[PDB]
Amino acid sequence: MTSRDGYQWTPETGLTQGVPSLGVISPPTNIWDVIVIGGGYCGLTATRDLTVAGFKTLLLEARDRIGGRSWSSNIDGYPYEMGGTWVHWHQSHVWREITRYKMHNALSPSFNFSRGVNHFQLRTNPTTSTYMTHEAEDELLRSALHKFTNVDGTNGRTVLPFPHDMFYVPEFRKYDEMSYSERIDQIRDELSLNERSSLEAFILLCSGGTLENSSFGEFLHWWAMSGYTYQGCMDCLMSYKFKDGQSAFARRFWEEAAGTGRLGYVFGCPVRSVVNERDAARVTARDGREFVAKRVVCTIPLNVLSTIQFSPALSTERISAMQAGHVSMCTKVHAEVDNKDMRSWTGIAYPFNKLCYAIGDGTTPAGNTHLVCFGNSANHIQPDEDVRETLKAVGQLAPGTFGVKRLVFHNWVKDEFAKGAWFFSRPGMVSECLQGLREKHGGVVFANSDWALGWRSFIDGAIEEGTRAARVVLEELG
Amino acid sequence: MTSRDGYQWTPETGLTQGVPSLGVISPPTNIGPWDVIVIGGGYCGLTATRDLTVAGFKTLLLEARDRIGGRSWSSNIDGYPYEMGGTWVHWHQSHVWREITRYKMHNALSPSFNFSRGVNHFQLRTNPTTSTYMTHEAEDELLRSALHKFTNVDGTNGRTVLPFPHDMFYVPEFRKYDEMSYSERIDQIRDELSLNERSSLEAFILLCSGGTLENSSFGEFLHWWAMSGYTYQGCMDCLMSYKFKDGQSAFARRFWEEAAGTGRLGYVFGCPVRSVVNERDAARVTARDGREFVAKRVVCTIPLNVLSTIQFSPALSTERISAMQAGHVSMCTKVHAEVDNKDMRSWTGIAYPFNKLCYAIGDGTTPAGNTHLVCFGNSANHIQPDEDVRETLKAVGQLAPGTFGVKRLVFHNWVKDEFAKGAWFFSRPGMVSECLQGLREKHGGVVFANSDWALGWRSFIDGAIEEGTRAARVVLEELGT
Ligand SMILES: Cc1cc2nc3c(=O)[nH]c(=O)nc-3n(C[C@@H](O)[C@H](O)[C@H](O)COP(=O)(O)OP(=O)(O)OC[C@@H]3O[C@@H](n4cnc5c(N)ncnc54)[C@H](O)[C@H]3O)c2cc1C
Ligand SMILES: Cc1cc2nc3c(=O)[nH]c(=O)nc-3n(C[C@@H](O)[C@H](O)[C@H](O)COP(=O)(O)OP(=O)(O)OC[C@@H]3O[C@@H](n4cnc5c(N)ncnc54)[C@H](O)[C@H]3O)c2cc1C
Ligand code: PRO
Ligand code: PRO
Repeated sequence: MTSRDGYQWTPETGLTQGVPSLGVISPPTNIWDVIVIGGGYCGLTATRDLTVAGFKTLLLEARDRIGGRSWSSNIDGYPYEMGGTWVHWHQSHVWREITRYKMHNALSPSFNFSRGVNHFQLRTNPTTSTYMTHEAEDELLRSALHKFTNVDGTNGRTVLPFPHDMFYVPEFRKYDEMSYSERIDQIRDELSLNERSSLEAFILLCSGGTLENSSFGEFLHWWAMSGYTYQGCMDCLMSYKFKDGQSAFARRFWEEAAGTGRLGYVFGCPVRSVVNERDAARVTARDGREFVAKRVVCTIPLNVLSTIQFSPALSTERISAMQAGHVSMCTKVHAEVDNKDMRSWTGIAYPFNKLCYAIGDGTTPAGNTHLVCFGNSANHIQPDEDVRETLKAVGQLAPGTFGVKRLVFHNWVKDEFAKGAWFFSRPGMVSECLQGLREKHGGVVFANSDWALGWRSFIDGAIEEGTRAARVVLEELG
Repeated sequence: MTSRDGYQWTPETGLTQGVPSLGVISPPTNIGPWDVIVIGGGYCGLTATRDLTVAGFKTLLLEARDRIGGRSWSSNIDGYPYEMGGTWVHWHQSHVWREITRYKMHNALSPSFNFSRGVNHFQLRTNPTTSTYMTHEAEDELLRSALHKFTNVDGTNGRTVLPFPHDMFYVPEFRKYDEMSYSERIDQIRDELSLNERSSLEAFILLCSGGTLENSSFGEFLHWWAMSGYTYQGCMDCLMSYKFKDGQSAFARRFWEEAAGTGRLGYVFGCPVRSVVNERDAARVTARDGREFVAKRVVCTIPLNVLSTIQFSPALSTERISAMQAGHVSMCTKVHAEVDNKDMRSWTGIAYPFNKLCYAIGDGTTPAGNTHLVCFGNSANHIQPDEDVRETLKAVGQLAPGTFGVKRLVFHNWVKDEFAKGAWFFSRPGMVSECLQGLREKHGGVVFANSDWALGWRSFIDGAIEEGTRAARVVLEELGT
């Protein structure tokens, strides 16, 4: 089943739009106690919980598929992860689901240093490269991240001992209010070019933004969640993916909800408005269709919420967050390349390149190396706009070492139903707005990974929030 | 209300049996037909029961004790929760943290360690006559050093041989470590360890196993180590850092209240089971006093070390029988002491191998303003805390001789407890590789679920919840609707 989402390029086809996905639901409709808006992990979790608990639930989704900001496309026997990819057993909510759905043994490691070039390629200007062992890479990143995170003498353990409760130590607020650039400026004289370049590339990989617009405290939050170490981060952020792709995982939620007999759904159904009435809420599609339920779980992403009409009017904090928007404009490009030895390659090309961080991520059945490449707002490319330029950015990660057989990507920035990649905050945004983003709104429960407490911005945060939403609805409806 | 479980001692009152707990359920019964019977109201049974009742199943919970919680429960004594068994939790523990967050208790934790005032040192005792004192930074360094040597069997402290701890056979080299004892591993590195390194190492690993150096699986420790992030700090974070402000019984109550609130929960406490028999369309569960209960499926959460007391029909597999015969090795003695030294809030100690309590920390301050110490003993130098109060007081005092007097002791003897026969699961060499599949296996209409044979945080509160979640899933799949 082909989605409208996604792009693929090959020499023989050029650039084409729309790729297959297990996430595509057919037929698109099968038609209420609850309406759930959005079929990403947050909506899937809420819907699964609610239907299992006995509630008649209508899921309305703008796209032709489930998964939202995370979905996979199987092409020539290999799953390409268009958005959210990596998971770990230190991520409570996603791991709980993985184990309950018995997919704990269905993971693959992204890193494999068993053969090939077995090096990290650091490029700090367009004309040269520095190569080092993965051990040296580890040491370099450890050194730079130590200096970056050591605001309190314990790399964040003192100012942020309980990352689920950011104000537990009052002084954390000042780090939430700090930009990446402001922190770098404090340690600048203590960083070599190699340290600073790898550091900036890594922290911008995480934020998808710029040094000026990314919150230092939010990175400290990721760091803390991961165990306050570089290896903790690598383990949680980039180590383990589904063998069969994320869309296989999303299906499990879908199949369970569907099996209850209490699931109604409409795909290709973008909501334009949500109005609170007496004892119920009314949801209206762009095309005028109306749906009514006792409660609504709205999972529309933060960067998309300004397109919706709510009455009653949303709070001041909700509006300010929505209008400012989060900063992650990550470009994620998959390249299937003809260099077999690059399975064990990693690269940082910064700041001159429109893709700044990349890894060997797998081998396709055709025996080609799969590279996953990441770009941010500091030097941004829209991968769809000019494939020649996209290929150039890919190539410049390791000039003269490979030819590209395939590109696969989804443009999250230009996606009207995402308007950005995963949540990453501006300085001060989380401390100022998190409470407002999580607050009650009559018959509407606002739930999205964007404003979770723990693994905020992760698949895990989506599930945390969907679980909360279902709990709220169940308690309110008795 | 007062449980039959637990002990307390004060100079004024002497030793008394039975302590209060929010885990005590009154009235002890509210009673079919029954869709499911869940045997045991520990975290495994509570999770299964909550999931099942919420999913619409008429569920009967049968519990031997007068309380919920099983191997984890708290007693509030003069406003302080004493953790009788399972205590510590962390957000790197998937199943317990999921429950904590969903019940909105993520902000209801307290840190055990507080080094902001007081003696602020680690006291290492390797013989009865002297002590070595060091900073907690030096303590960290000592343990990091010793645990590095202990765990580095593969050059990466376990990451190569056990990359996926939920799948122990992923790498073939792991089985030989599961089959290795603590003593066999130490023998491979003995010449590389100072007395201080080996003493603190052996204390720490025996803290974890509750067993002996000879009967404790090295691979099982490597499993804990891996689950925790393959570092000493990961271990400390996951094993001993954060507890519930209001005690574990407050957490257990949340599961109870949700299950009860469905209107689909039947229950009987003080109802020990003697047999479970698979019949044609149902299973029959019979109590010690002869009462019979019938349901379509049974979730049996009776612990491994207690299973041999139960009569099953049909007979169990060789693997399940052999595990329940051999038994797990954790005979941990856990003793709380409310003490008169205020400065010991920031104290930690290891006294090894000469003391019957080996590992201890300052864990809190009671409302009365007294330091709370928690003390742990293993099977290499074991004490039954209820046998002789004076011997128990002696063991406590020898952790820091001449520094404090004891105002109160609080403990439960897990070893002699007929419904536990041991503390948390910890395996003999080769036991998990040989028996884990057997222990997890279907048995007609009976689902065997317990932390003792979980895949991830096996032996933890987390593992109990993992297993309870699996059990409800199996039942819902097999029964439908
Ligand atoms: C490129 C990229 C890489 C990532 N990498 C990782 C990773 O490695 N690991 C990880 O854990 N996470 C990763 N993330 C994070 C990510 O996957 C998300 O945070 C998570 O999936 C969000 O789930 P959600 O349900 O909360 O939101 P979404 O998934 O965005 O779901 C909500 C969505 O609501 C719908 N919607 C929007 N507007 C309307 C409307 N008007 N009407 C109806 N429906 C509407 C969307 O179409 C529907 O699917 C990544 C994300 C991206 C984009
Ligand atoms: C001293 C100690 C310290 C611990 N420390 C920690 C810790 O810090 N953190 C952590 O996560 N875990 C810790 N643990 C682990 C521990 O809490 C358990 O692994 C977990 O609680 C077990 O849950 P369970 O449900 O699987 O088993 P249990 O809790 O044992 O529950 C099963 C039980 O079934 C019942 N039963 C037994 N026989 C019968 C019968 N014949 N008929 C009816 N019912 C019967 C028991 O009474 C009932 O409660 C500790 C355990 C102990 C003892
Ligand atoms: O997949 C992505 O794009 C983000 C960035 C690195 C980890 N996850
Ligand atoms: O409470 C206990 O006894 C176990 C041993 C140390 C960590 N938790």
